[PDB]
Amino acid sequence: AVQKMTRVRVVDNSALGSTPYHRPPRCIHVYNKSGVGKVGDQILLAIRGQKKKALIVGHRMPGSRMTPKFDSNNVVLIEDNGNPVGTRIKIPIPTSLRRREGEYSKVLAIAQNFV
Amino acid sequence: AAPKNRRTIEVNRCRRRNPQKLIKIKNNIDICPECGHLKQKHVLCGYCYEKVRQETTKIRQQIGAQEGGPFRAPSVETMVLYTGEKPSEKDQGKRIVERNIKRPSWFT
Amino acid sequence: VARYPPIVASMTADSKAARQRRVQRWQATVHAAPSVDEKIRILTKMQFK
Amino acid sequence: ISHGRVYRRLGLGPESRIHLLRNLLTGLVRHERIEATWARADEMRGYAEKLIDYGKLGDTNERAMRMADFWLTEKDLIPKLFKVLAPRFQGQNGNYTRMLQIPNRKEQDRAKMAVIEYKGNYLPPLPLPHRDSNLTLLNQLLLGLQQDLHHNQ
Amino acid sequence: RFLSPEFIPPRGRTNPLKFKIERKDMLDRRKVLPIPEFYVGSILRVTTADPYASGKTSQFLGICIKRSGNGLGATFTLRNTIEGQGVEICFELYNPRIQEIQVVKLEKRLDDNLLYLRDALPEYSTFDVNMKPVPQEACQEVPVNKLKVKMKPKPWSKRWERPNFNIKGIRFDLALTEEQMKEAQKWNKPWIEFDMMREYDTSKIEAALWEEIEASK
Amino acid sequence: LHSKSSTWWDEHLSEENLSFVKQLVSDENKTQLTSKLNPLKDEPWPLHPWEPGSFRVGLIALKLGMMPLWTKDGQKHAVTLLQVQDCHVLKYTPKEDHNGKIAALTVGGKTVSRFYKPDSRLEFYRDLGLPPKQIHKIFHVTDNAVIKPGTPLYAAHFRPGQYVDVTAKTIGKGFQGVMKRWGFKGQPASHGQTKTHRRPGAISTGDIARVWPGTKMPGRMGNQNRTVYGLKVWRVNTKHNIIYVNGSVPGHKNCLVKIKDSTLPAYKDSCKNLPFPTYFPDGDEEELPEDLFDESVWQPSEPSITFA
RNA sequence: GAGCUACCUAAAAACAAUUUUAUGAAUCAACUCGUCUAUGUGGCAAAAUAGUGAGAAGAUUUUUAGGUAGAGGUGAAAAGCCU
Ligand SMILES: [Mg+2]
Ligand SMILES: [Mg+2]
Ligand SMILES: [Mg+2]
Ligand SMILES: [Mg+2]
Ligand SMILES: [Mg+2]
Ligand SMILES: [Mg+2]
Ligand SMILES: [Mg+2]
Ligand SMILES: [Mg+2]
Ligand SMILES: [Mg+2]
Ligand SMILES: [Mg+2]
Ligand SMILES: [Mg+2]
Ligand SMILES: [Mg+2]
Ligand SMILES: [Mg+2]
Ligand SMILES: [Mg+2]
Ligand SMILES: [Mg+2]
Ligand SMILES: [Zn+2]
Repeated sequence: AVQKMTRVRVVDNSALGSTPYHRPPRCIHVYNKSGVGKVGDQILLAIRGQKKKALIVGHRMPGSRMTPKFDSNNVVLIEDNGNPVGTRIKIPIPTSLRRREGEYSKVLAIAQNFV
Repeated sequence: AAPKNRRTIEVNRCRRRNPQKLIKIKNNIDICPECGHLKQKHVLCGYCYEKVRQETTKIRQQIGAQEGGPFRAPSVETMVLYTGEKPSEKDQGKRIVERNIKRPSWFT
Repeated sequence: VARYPPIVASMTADSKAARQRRVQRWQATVHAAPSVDEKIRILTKMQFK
Repeated sequence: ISHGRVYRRLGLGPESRIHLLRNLLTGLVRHERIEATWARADEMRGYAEKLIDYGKLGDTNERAMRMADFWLTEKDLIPKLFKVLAPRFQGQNGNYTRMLQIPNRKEQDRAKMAVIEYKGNYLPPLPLPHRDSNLTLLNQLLLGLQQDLHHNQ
Repeated sequence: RFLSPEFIPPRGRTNPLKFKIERKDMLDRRKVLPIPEFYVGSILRVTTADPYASGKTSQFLGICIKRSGNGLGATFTLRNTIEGQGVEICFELYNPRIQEIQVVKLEKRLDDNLLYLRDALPEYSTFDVNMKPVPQEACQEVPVNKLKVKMKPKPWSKRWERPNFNIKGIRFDLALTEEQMKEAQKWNKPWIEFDMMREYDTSKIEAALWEEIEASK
Repeated sequence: LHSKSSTWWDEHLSEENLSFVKQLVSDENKTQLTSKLNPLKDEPWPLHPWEPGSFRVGLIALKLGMMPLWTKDGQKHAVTLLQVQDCHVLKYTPKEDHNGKIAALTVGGKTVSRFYKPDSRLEFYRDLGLPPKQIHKIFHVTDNAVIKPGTPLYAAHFRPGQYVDVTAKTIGKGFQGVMKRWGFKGQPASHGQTKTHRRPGAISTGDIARVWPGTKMPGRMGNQNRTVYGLKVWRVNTKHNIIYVNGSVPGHKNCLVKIKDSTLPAYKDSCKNLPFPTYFPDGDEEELPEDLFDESVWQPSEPSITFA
């Protein structure tokens, strides 16, 4: 459950998410009518003095049975047009992104591993 | 918050004589068959119970003298005998408490 | 093969038997003191009338 | 909202509750008949019944000895539990303790009082409530009804 | 005789009939799908069909860290680390889309709950995905793995050193000073283990169930 | 004393007759219940066909508990188990004598003891020839659907695929504050609040110089009759008379509930394909399977669901 | 009226352990004070309790007896203290 001011991990190969500038990116906004962000929910990110959109692909909060609970809050950086900023994702991504309402096919194309 | 007016005896009499504040009459009081004293149906007769414990204290007092000290409880069953009684074969190997008085009629 | 606990009084209870056991606990410290000075020190450190 | 909870709140806290109950249980085993407040006697009755079950397990059982050691503060009672009380209650599967309400306490707190004992003890019998005899008017009419139903199929 | 935990009824005011109805459905599923014996700490491989995909199943391998639930709702959680990312999935035993449950390695651990593995080093949670099952011996007891894991820096998901958790599978000496172990024991509640009214005896209940399960077979 | 005394059924019974009375009462319960097993052979009231706008009688059931249920699509549904125990029609009031708009039927369930009951209730049941029931409830039933009193009602009355309405008393939570009763926010824990954390704020405005009726205040919560609308029936167990109802039902386990066809507009006329007065096992035109299922439900013992 | 309090005179007392360039040094008890918060608000108390804090070999603290008196006394000045 990502909220405002939560520290999140950029699970991507994009330059902005690299370990330099150790300060973790923090959530500024959750694009939901509730402010709670779950898997598949977009958020606005404070990263390296920039404001960038990100998509939640994993979090530590328990979900419904038969679904993966991760050890970190993961996100992928998204361009304003909606194209992913990074070109590869190596960490496992839950398969539930496929069905839920939204535009997630672009991200799934980038990720080899699904869990 | 403090009272704005003195409360009249007319109002006060209605508060403290309301049926909710009265003592309820009890319908469970009965007379004991053996002793003829009063008791409640669901409660043990206090006169008859008074007899039992005072005999119990006499028995326990005798037990204390025999043991003579703390931490001397037997590892075998106990039995109480009154003057004019002798242990039976089944009574063998059981602590015997001796009472000067005769066997109470109710005690068997 | 039953290991019953020893029949001794409580160490901490408010009773005469319990206090006597606490007395023996203090006295054991004297029996276990190697030097004669410690035995006298333990035996006399508490002042009463 | 204390729905479904099976304990009274007694003493200075949960630990104090156990110790207050433990003291009553220790007295019950020694004397076999104890007076306490009705609520406290009811609280300790369950422990009194379960203690006999641990005694039945046997002298050699390690868990029984540890349980007996904790609950019986006066350690002379532990031999009594395993060698006196448990042998007495071998036939029964339960209901070892008898608890009855005694008239209220005459001590200005007017506490509701009870007497708790183990069955089969050596003390003078309590004045238990004796049901009516079959010779009473109502019983005879019912006895007549019973005979007819049994005899007539 | 290993009785699966779900069959044991929890104490309460519920009617026993509610459990008979649930058991009949549980046993019927066990005929279609065989649910193997396993314990917390054993490594399991579970095959499940994905509704998102079409007729395409998925396999997950991990160590079982918790068993919970009774009746048809029984669940178990198993953990693993994949490309350096820890993942846990909670599985419903009787979910119709579980194709198979395979006990890759049957073993028991010092504790019946291994949620502290989240705070332990990654090695203790990483398991090879393609590892083949190890043989098991019927004429034996279940091997009890007595490994005591090493924990990472003190900030943990829970205060495992605290007496309530009753953890016996952590190397506390390496991670905690003797004073900290002393300071923890202020939470000890020693009277808990000795009060006889908090113990639920299921021996007779477990016994009666065993023949009933066998009788239906 | 020449005064009133309290009595109970056991007061004057001896040990020997104490067991005899219990067996005697238990025996009579069995005889009376068996006598009512065959309604069709006991001068049943005329059977009428279903017509649009009809309302059937409902049942009273006991709340057993909950379990998970799965459908052929793999979705999991929490379901509550409702058991019909000794449900019988007791009293009928014609349209005029109850409410000009519709007639009423009283239905009771859950046989109870006869020892601690008022004589008026015992007299009512003696004429009806039934053992007493724990609860009576009233069902509005159209004239064509009226059923003779004393008729046993069974869980197969309802059928899977049917939506239903359940009403029961909610769990009683006692006296409660505004935070728990009405979801009030309360006050901050820190920053100087003086003995105000869970309190109501301002009751009203000062101008009216009074408190409005209906103002939300601390008070006893729960233990009120509530209804849940539009719960599907997933399956019925004929052997034990268990109805499987979607979702939650008001009340605690082992509590009696009232179950009747849903009054929601979408399910306006569902009685068309259900036993119109009720389901009569006595007729036994075809003996029903032990368990009845809804089509979507994935039955246990079926092959594992593969989304092919 | 200085048995409280302010200052002074005489005769006395107390300061563990641990470090230190050897001291109006450091850490921290006893002891002295009273920072911040909650409680209490006819209270346990006409100024307290519970925590949290400051000093703690010194311009330190404390005991006994004496002294200065209202147009006055005392004051590391708060116009503070003098039952
Ligand atoms: Mg209660
Ligand atoms: Mg946490
Ligand atoms: Mg649900
Ligand atoms: Mg309640
Ligand atoms: Mg709040
Ligand atoms: Mg507050
Ligand atoms: Mg007005
Ligand atoms: Mg002076
Ligand atoms: Mg010093
Ligand atoms: Mg200094
Ligand atoms: Mg300091
Ligand atoms: Mg300093
Ligand atoms: Mg000064
Ligand atoms: Mg100034
Ligand atoms: Mg000024
Ligand atoms: Zn009497």
